[PDB]
Amino acid sequence: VNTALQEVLKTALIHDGLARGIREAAKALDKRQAHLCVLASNCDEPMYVKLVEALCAEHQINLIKVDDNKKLGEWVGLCKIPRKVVGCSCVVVKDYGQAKDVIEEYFK
Amino acid sequence: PKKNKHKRKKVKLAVLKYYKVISRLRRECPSDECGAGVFMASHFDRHYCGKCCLTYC
Amino acid sequence: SSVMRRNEQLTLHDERFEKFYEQYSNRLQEVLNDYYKWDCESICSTYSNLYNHPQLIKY
RNA sequence: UCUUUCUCGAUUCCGUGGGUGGUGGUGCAUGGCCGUUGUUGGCUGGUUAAUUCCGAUGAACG
Ligand SMILES: [Zn+2]
Repeated sequence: VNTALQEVLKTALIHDGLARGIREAAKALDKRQAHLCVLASNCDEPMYVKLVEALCAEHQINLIKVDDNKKLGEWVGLCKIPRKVVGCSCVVVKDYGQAKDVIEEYFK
Repeated sequence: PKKNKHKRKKVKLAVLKYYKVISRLRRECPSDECGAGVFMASHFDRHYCGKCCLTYC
Repeated sequence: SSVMRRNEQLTLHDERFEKFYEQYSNRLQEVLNDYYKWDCESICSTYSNLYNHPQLIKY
């Protein structure tokens, strides 16, 4: 399911639609412009890892859970060439640009 | 008397205070450019919007 | 564009240039209303030279 | 700048160099360009005593 999400996050980087960071993710969520959300499973502080799906359910937004954050961060383009490797724990794709159909039928 | 440059207070998880569990713990800016996420600073006597700079008491 | 190209080795990103070449009030009235004896050489005379002498061996 | 948080988000900021240095100052060679060592022609506006004031508005010969 990760390989069918990598291309849609890549075209999100192409079309600049995705919002990296928790605050930009929430800003995409409450403006009702959001399309889907991606949450890292490695979250030490627990009060925000439960808030993201609460906001997603309040705004009827689908969610994908990924095990890693630094791998998610280098997929969403938080690295430069890679010397510096920093990652994000949550990112909301606001709008897209084949496997996006696979993801949206996996939601159903 | 050397002038030290100001350093921003790096507060841990500044986002994790305006919500519960759902609702908005702080109210919303009623402006045209500001709203649906532009949260309202609530100081001990007064209220601040960080983009359009409205003064609410 | 050109005719001699990559041919090998891992193009990373997709080089977006389409946005560069083709690119080329109550608060008003509110702020309108808001508009209207010693030194280093003398102290050397203080030091004495007759206290801590080592015991002398005579000839 | 000192309090209290709101927002912009990668446009980043902290340390150490006897390593250079650059919005630096300074001379030489160096390419262009001035000045330097005759002759005959040719009015919307306000304003003042006033063709007053401001304000718009070319040529040949040796
Ligand atoms: Zn506002």
